[PDB]
Amino acid sequence: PIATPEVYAEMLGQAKQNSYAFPAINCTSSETVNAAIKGFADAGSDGIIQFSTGGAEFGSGLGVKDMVTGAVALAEFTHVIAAKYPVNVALHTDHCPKDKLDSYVRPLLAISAQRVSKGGNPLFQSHMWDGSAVPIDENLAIAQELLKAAAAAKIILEIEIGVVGEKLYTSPEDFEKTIEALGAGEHGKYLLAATFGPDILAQGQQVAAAKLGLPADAKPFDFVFHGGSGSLKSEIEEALRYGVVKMNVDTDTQYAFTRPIAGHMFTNYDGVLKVDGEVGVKKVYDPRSYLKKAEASMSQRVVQACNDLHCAGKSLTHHH
Amino acid sequence: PIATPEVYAEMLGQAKQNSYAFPAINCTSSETVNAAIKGFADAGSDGIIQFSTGGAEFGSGLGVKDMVTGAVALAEFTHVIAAKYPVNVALHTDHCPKDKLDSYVRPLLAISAQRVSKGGNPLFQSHMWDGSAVPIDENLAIAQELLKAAAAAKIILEIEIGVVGEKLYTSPEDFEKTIEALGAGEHGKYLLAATFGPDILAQGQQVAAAKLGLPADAKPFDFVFHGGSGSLKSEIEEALRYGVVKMNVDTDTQYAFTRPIAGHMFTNYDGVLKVDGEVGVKKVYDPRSYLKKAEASMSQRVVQACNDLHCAGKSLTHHH
Amino acid sequence: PIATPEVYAEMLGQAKQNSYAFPAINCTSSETVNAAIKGFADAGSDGIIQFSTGGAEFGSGLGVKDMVTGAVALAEFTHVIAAKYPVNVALHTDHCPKDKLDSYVRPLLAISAQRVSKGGNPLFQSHMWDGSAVPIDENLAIAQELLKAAAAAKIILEIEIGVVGEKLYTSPEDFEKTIEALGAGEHGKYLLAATFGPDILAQGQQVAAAKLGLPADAKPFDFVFHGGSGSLKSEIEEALRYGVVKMNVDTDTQYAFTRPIAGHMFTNYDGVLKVDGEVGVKKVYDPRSYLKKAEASMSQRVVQACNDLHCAGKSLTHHH
Amino acid sequence: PIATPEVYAEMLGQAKQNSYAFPAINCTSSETVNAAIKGFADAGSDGIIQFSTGGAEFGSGLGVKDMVTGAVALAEFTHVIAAKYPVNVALHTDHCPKDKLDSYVRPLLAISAQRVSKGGNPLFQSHMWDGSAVPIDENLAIAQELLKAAAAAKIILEIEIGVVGEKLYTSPEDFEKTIEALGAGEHGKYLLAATFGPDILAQGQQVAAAKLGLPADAKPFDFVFHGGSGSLKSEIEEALRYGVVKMNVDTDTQYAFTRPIAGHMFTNYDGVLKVDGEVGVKKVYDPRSYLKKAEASMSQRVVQACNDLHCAGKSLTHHH
Ligand SMILES: O=C(O)c1ccc2cccc(O)c2n1
Ligand SMILES: O=C(O)c1ccc2cccc(O)c2n1
Ligand SMILES: O=C(O)c1ccc2cccc(O)c2n1
Ligand SMILES: O=C(O)c1ccc2cccc(O)c2n1
Ligand SMILES: [Zn+2]
Ligand SMILES: [Zn+2]
Ligand SMILES: [Zn+2]
Ligand SMILES: [Zn+2]
Ligand SMILES: [Zn+2]
Ligand SMILES: [Zn+2]
Ligand SMILES: [Zn+2]
Ligand SMILES: [Zn+2]
Repeated sequence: PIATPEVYAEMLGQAKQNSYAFPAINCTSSETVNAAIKGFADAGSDGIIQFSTGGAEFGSGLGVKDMVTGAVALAEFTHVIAAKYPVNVALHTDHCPKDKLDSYVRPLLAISAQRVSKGGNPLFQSHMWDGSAVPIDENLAIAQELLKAAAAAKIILEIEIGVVGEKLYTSPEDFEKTIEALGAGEHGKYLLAATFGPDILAQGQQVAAAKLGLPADAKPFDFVFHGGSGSLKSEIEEALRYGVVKMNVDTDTQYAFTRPIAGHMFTNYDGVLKVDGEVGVKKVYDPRSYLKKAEASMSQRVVQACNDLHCAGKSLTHHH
Repeated sequence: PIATPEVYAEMLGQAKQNSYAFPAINCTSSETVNAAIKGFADAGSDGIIQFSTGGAEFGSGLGVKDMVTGAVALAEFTHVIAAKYPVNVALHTDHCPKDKLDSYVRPLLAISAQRVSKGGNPLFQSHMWDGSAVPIDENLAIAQELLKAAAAAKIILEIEIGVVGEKLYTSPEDFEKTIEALGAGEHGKYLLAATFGPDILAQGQQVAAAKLGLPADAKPFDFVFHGGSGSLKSEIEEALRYGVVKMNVDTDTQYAFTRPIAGHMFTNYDGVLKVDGEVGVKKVYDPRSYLKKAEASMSQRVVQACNDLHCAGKSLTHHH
Repeated sequence: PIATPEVYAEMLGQAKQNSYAFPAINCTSSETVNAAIKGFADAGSDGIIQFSTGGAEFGSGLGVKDMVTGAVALAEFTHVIAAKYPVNVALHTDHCPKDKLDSYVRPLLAISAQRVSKGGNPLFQSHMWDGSAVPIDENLAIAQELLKAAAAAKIILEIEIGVVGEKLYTSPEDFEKTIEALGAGEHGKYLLAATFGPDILAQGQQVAAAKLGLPADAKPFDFVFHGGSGSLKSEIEEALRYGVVKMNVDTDTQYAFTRPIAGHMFTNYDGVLKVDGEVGVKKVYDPRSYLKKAEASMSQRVVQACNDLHCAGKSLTHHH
Repeated sequence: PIATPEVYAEMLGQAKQNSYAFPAINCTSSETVNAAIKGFADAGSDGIIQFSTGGAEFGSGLGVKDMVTGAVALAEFTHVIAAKYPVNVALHTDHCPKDKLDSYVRPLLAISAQRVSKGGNPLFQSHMWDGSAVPIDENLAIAQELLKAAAAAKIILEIEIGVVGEKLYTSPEDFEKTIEALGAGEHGKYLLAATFGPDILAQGQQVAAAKLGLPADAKPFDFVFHGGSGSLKSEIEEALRYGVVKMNVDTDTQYAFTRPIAGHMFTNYDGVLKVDGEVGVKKVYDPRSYLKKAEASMSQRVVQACNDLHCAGKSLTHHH
């Protein structure tokens, strides 16, 4: 099923408590959503599906090019599919900068608040506010008002703190301001972006622990691993140790999805093309023929991600 | 928007009255649904989107393979998208034989009846019952009970009468039995499948007209043109003359969709593949890169279909 | 074997006498020479192999780029191969304009004159002088001195008369000047270029016949059909009627040669490329694997040419 | 130029004396011969071109399939080309087992003996007798009679001693029998095959040195490195130390030759194929278009080979 806000919070809490993480797979279509969920299920894992601003726009079609429409349409598709699987699937929106809040995250929040007001659950279970391009205080000011709105709609907020230089530098004062402005979850759960290539996360936890009068080994922050494509399956290990509960994946699953399509076109070149006055071969230019292969291949890469992140076999539905 | 049952009936009535038809495009995904709707809109046309049993199964993903799930999920996606366009889009299910009624058309009907009972509109606006493999009397017996259920859920029924030998032969008695069992629309609108390669349709109308005590030039039947891929844009003309209001399209739009994907893989062979120890090129193995081209190309072929069928420029929203 | 000057003259005389023609296949390599000869042999036909200035330069290799070297090297290769076949193969050089006579046709002539002076036969059996870019009188002046040199080395000269506008226009006076300057073969055999798209050849023969005091149906000229790629196998018929004894072929055999190579690369994409850290498949990146297919395919197209030109089955060796 | 027997012996002596080696490039065509020679020349190096039994058969064309014809035809081509370069090119035949001596090496030897008897030089400068499949004594018996014939035609003999298990094991007694039967060059120079993956060569030299009453560091054998594709450019170093004067290369140059052809077909897919009723693009299905790229790429790999083997910059023509 789709993760209810309650099981989503439980997923993240359990991951944090046991030093594992969920892959958060960028999806852009019915096929990629299907590959991602099947991958979670094959790994006996819960998981996260996320739509970027570009993915949402793509999802809405060339005739619309509206992020909200694309995200809503893909979310509604995903709700139907996920109900048929015995793992929990959370829906998320990726990087939304200041100039796109009004045309992406805010209208999506409003849709979920409307649903919650009628006794429903939100359409998405988390949204990312990416304020990295603005000064920290403005970043956290926006974050605070978004966090209140999100919490009230039963939605977790992801944020990104510090400066982008690609890698994300975050100072000890940035970590402190974040705890100060947002608290430690008691005003609504939130996730904090981070990159690697690592002890910065460790320092972030210690800084926050000190601020909160907590033992020096406490991990107040739930971290989100960005930019980890093909990363050292040892950096991943270390990332997990410092409280990463979510690792974003796109590049790796894109290659996995496209790879068999490429192979299909080459081996079936004279079926997918009308060559030398011939009429091609319907069975191989049928989009389902290569897109099933794309799906299965992406699902396999998602299974690998669940194993690398150690969430495989740990779905909260305990379907074993 | 999605066609309400009322505007769908109006669409078909207008087409019949003015000797034009709508293409009914097989779709299997978010991308293909997007291409189809954009095509209707670019042609200023209303249109029909249909899911085959195989397309629905594909739509549900390899991890589910459930026709109802796939059709529902794609329908929900399509409802969101279609609301953003100023043309009317009807949703349809294609060929459902006897052995699949219980796992496709019947559960879908029940979903729509539930929606209608709550004062809503049906999820789909038409369903096809393909009884061509059974004797005509059994075919029409099933058709009658399905027609009653469909009409009560504000859904139009498509049926296929006669024997498949590919082409569809339908005798004058088959046409007569059909009018006798089903009436002429007063017990619920229905569509009748037909093939070409043509005067058979003409004879069908005359036979039905005689039965109904109507003038010899009346056209009681609304016909559905099956198997018309790449057909003589002159057979199409003649088809229109005999009351075809819906022409099914799949092969042509499949080739249009796949063609640029093929071209993308070839020209970007060393970007979509990691070659000679290189790491490929993310920008071209990003599925959106070639799938946007696929979408645009399918939309173009759909525009052509609207022009060939003369529904281009005639959307009932009169957005000109 | 290679055509001796005597059998080459006999070949052309027989073709002219019986209204058939030989294809003259542009070749650029050992593989293309092999495909051409095998094609002649499979059709039980004599034939002509010709090297363009560009083909000769290509034949000499990127490190040399010398037309004479390339033509000589390919000719020597061809002498060895042709001795193993029971058909006669003539060697020819294609289009040589004024500015290239000193670096192509003239040095080649000198090589053959040297061989003849030692009691041998010439290396090539014909050479083309293409003077179409200069005024007719200069064209024929050069032609006359070249014809004397060629005849003395037992070589037939091909020339091109008239203006290029692509198609070749040749006036009745041009035909007359040609007979006047060169005679009708008694001062050395020569071939006259022509194009189609046809009665111009007919007029040329009548004009020459009148000049020579011959019956109105005589055909003094041996014509060479240039620019006939994919031509109407009815234009070919008419061409034959007017004294075409040689039809130049390049485009058609290029496509035939390349076509299976293309197919080989696509179907073996992950063998001819090292993909995803794999090492490729030696058996399919072995140049012989696809080049054998290229050869066989070009030979087939050459067989077709022999049949279209009616020289198939008529080799002067009468190996049946 | 082509290496005269005298400069070929000088090449090998110099290489041995200075611990370098020549690549011996398998070639199968005019294009591959051109790429190899251009590669030697670009590296300022002498080099060896060799024809395998399969390469020779391929060279003769599908219509002939005769090893002698193919080798002779390619050799004659190569004589013309090599005269235009300021490096020395030796011609060689690769692996000829017992059952093919009568249809490959022996007739080729006879051709060269005929040339030498008329005061000419041999057509080939070395031939390989591969007796590895027969018992050592039979191997060396054949080798002795072949060596006498070769020496008398001014040809160097390559032999292969020991058992194939792929790698070549050669015992100390095998090395001793070889020196005993053949001497150390005073009865005609010969080359001895060897593989790596290395001290076996060292032991071979010591064994031969002992037999000949030579200092323990003498290197009586001229070794030929077989099976060294992509080998450790450190094994190559060690190979050189033990008296390897010739390293056979095929796989590496095959991949280099084919690689750009593959790329050409993919990027020009709709030019090399007639697609969607189009007629293709002559400029890219012209075999010269991709074969020039193949040639240049193979030449580059040959330059690399000359550098790895340290013969680059050491051509005996001292054209600097
Ligand atoms: O793919 C990403 O989301 C990604 C990639 C690189 C990054 C560098 C710094 C901060 C981020 O959020 C980054 N994010
Ligand atoms: O594509 C089709 O739906 C199709 C194709 C061929 C047919 C022949 C007879 C009856 C049909 O419904 C047919 N339908
Ligand atoms: O391929 C050719 O040789 C060719 C092609 C087109 C021509 C047009 C006029 C005259 C020629 O020799 C021509 N030749
Ligand atoms: O490519 C070759 O010539 C080759 C390859 C592998 C071998 C193994 C043992 C002996 C040889 O001559 C070998 N030769
Ligand atoms: Zn990021
Ligand atoms: Zn459990
Ligand atoms: Zn049908
Ligand atoms: Zn209007
Ligand atoms: Zn021409
Ligand atoms: Zn005969
Ligand atoms: Zn070997
Ligand atoms: Zn020097």
